[PDB]
Amino acid sequence: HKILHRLLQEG
Amino acid sequence: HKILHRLLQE
Amino acid sequence: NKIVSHLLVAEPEKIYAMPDPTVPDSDIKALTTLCDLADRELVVIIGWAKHIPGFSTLSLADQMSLLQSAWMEILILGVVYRSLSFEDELVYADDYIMDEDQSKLAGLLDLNNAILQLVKKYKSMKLEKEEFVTLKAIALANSDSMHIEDVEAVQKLQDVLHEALQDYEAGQHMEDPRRAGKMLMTLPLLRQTSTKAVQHFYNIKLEGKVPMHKLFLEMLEA
Amino acid sequence: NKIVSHLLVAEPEKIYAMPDPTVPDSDIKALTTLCDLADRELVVIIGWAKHIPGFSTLSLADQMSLLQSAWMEILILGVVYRSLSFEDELVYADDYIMDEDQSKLAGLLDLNNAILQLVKKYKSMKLEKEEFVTLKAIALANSDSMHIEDVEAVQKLQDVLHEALQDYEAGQHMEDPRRAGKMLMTLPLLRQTSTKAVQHFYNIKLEGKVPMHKLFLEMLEA
Repeated sequence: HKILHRLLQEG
Repeated sequence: HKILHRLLQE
Repeated sequence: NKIVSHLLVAEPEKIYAMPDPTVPDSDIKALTTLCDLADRELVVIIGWAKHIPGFSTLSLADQMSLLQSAWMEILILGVVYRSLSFEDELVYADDYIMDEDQSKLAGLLDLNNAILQLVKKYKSMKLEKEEFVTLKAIALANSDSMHIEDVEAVQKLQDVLHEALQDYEAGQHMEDPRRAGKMLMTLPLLRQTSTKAVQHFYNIKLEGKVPMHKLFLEMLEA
Repeated sequence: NKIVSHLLVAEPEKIYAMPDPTVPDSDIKALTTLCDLADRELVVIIGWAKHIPGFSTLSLADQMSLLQSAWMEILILGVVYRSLSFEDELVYADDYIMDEDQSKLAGLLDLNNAILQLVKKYKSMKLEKEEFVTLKAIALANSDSMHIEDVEAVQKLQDVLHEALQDYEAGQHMEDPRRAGKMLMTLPLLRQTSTKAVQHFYNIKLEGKVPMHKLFLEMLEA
């Protein structure tokens, strides 16, 4: 649940 | 399918 | 709508769980009761499918392919409907209702929780009896079986049932022009929970610790 | 229709497998290409998701719940759309397609046969890009995650996408008043195939013989 939280935080 | 087939058939 | 009226009459009588009162409660008790409910239910399900407009005209191969591929969806839909008016309980039968504590003791906490998810969605949309019977016939036609002979015949069956549901929502739910679709959009969660239930019981089958009748076993195999 | 346009425009650009010439036609070779393609694909997908009208209006949590619940349906959809023009073959990537013999040697005879089941239906329907991109969004919004915080929000995400599918359909395919429904009725098969794969590549995760990247793992274990 960490990698995907970063990419998502981009926007 | 044995049982099923019979129930459907009859 | 003719099909919907017909499916409403074809709707079978209540079936009972009938757990032995003499036998002390255990996990095998419940699991055996349920597996017995299912064999009797499956018998009824097969005679009901005979009343779905245009099903019986398929081949015996087709009729069986659909059936062994959808039986668990038709069983869960049944449990789900009966439970619409309860809170976190599942009504397998009027005489057999499971709450959390009980489902844990049968080791079906997960399966049951998935089934209550389905419950919530329909509860939320206020699913009516007319939508339930139509939805059930549609789950049988749209079972996605591999071994189907006359593909066009089955696609034609999905379409008359689809149009029947579409008519119903058009005449009965004019405020929600998008209700037929919201109904179809629940078939995915039904498919998922259903195959999760078929797998789980297959394991009870293997562990030999729970006796099951022939029909349930045959479907559980296939 | 606005949403449908926006969705065409948001489609992420093609991607290549780039199999490695340093290894011979081996199954563990193949399976690693796919778990590689898939990982690079997943980052592309997480970028895409942000551009779906409204998905950004959710919470980082809801967004993750939806994405990690539907990501594999979205990978398969892409494979399916690419293979629409091919016969009994699965365009996993432009520079990496399969066929029976090939896929059967990679230990995916059954999984990819199911994915070719999807193809056949969409082929028979003549699925369009307009329909494909809208269906893909509808399947992420209609993911059925059991951890959503805000449920009313997610249900609105579904309704705009759903209304977009219905407009498009009513404008472009007025001769089939049931076309949108038929599109929706294919989501159950997708959900089925999607979890069959995730469960499978989860064996190949556990076993340990195939190398996998960080994202394709974090997803293949949630």
